[PDB]
Amino acid sequence: EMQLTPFLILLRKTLEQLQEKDTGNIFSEPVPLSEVPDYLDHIKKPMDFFTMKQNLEAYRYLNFDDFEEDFNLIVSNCLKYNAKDTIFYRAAVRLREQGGAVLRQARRQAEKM
Ligand SMILES: c1ccc(-c2ccncc2)cc1
Repeated sequence: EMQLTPFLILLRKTLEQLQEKDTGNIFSEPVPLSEVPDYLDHIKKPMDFFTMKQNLEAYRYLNFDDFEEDFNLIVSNCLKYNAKDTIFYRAAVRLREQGGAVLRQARRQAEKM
């Protein structure tokens, strides 16, 4: 129960803050199946920040949970596909940690709306 426009502005800013935590930009775009042809064998719903931006603008995020669910998919897909001893797996752990703080603050701002 709030205005749509300020909420989407908040999600756009939050998405930007999450992208800033991904300093290697390993989650900015979909995982390239050209270089990872087996990626879809067990990853049933790939996700990335560019796709999240498309979903945001397509009005697919009308509450904080749905936005946060796709961010969590970025993290969980990466933990699932990659071995624990890789840079990619550790990057997903770090994103989960740093992104979670971004999300908790942004959700507190949405709840004031
Ligand atoms: C090249 C680029 C990205 C990746 C990748 C990134 C994150 N999760 C799985 C694969 C692998 C090879």
